[PDB]
Amino acid sequence: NRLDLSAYPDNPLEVVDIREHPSTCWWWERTAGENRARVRVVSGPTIPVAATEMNKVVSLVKADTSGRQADQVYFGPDHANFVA
Amino acid sequence: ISPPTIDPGALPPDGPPGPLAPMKQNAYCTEVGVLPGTDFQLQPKYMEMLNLNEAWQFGRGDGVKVAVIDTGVTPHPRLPRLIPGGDYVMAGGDGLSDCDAHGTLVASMIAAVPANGAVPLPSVPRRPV
Amino acid sequence: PDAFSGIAPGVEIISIRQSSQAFGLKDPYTGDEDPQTAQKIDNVETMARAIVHAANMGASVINISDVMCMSARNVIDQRALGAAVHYAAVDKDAVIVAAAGDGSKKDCKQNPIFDPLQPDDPRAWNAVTTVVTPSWFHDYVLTVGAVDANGQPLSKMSIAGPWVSISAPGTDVVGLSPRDDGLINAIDGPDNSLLVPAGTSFSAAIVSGVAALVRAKFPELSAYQIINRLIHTARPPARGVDNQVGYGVVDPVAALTWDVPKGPAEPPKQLSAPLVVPQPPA
Repeated sequence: NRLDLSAYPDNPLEVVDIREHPSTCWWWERTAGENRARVRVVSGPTIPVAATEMNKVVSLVKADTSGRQADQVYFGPDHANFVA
Repeated sequence: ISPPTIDPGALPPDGPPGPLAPMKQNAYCTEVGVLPGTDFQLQPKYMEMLNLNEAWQFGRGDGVKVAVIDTGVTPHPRLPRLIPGGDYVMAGGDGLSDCDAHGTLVASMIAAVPANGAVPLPSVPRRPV
Repeated sequence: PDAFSGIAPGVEIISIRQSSQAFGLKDPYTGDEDPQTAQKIDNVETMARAIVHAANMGASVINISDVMCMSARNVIDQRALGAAVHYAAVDKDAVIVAAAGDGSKKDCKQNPIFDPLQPDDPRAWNAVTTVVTPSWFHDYVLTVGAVDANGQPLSKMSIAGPWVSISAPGTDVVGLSPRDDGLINAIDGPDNSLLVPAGTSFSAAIVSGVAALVRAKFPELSAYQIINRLIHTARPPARGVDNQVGYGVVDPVAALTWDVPKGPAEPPKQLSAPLVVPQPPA
């Protein structure tokens, strides 16, 4: 045993059609009292926000043109105000 | 107190290392030891922040030369790529001995090689103190 | 059998001995100048020589974990040291890392922080009471402050000057043993007491390792660009910039993979935008 071969998948890829799913997100979550933080990737036809709440997304001003400041913000249920 | 200003014409000329005036040793080199109850089989707590297990995927930094201007370094079988650069405190010194015990911690904390089933080099020609 | 290992096991290190407390002058008379100030001028001159020498040896990263504390009054002329730093930083493209200096040394005193009553200078240069050299040359040298293993700043042990630019851990130090073949954790103090080492001199070592890895992956970047890559990826303090820790805590994986802009930091032109009021109904 002298080669890795761990990078390649065991079967051909199920490439998702970007024409159908033009939205993708990186998701991070931690439960209080746990030693590990979970990371997952999501895709879909639209942002993962309820259809009824889609109207109350907040549109930010964008003074910083360097491309490292978001355009929109949404505070769903169980959000947090005081953060470390 | 404004920030520093510089005149590039004043840099000192190059030449072999040596003190400005003759010097002699005044004290005995400091001793070292281990605190009660430590266990070297657990990683140091400071390595958790750096996440080195993931950072090393791109390589271990092969081919980079780091200069340690300090109190010198003492050779050890875990530092297989040490080069003597010179001494400004004592004439005729290689800059390859550590009387203050400070230089070997800084140097070994950067380049010390991990453990292995056999030592890389079994030789030990180390000079006395 | 042993979990310890260096930050960059592949590097090659050059050792130079430039300072030590075990040696002294064997003609103590020094004339017109006081024996205590006479020693500082000798250290400044000898320090400049060591930096020039290390650069001509071809080193790409220079680590300085021994720094000199000096009063704001009675400051010594740095002319020779200033020119040596410029030569090594620009004409030889070396990256210079220096420790912020510990509060346990002979002459180091705590500096004042930012004052909300005078927004003229966000770093409060005018309030400086003590200088740390060569860390002083913030345009060419990267100064590292210290934080504990949890991330809280060691307010009682590091000098909070305006030159402080980044920080890294500085506790629970471990390393190879001199005069032996094993590991160590403490040193014999003046008394029989077993003293444990800590401070910025070790934090400067961690950053010296990370800098070596980064400019192994991006060999095309110049010294000035490598510093900006480390600064922009650090995790910031509650004020965005603070004399206690500089821009923040170092973050290795980030520096090695994020797409940091190649130009230096620039502020936005203007913050306001027009309000799009709806059209009224007839």
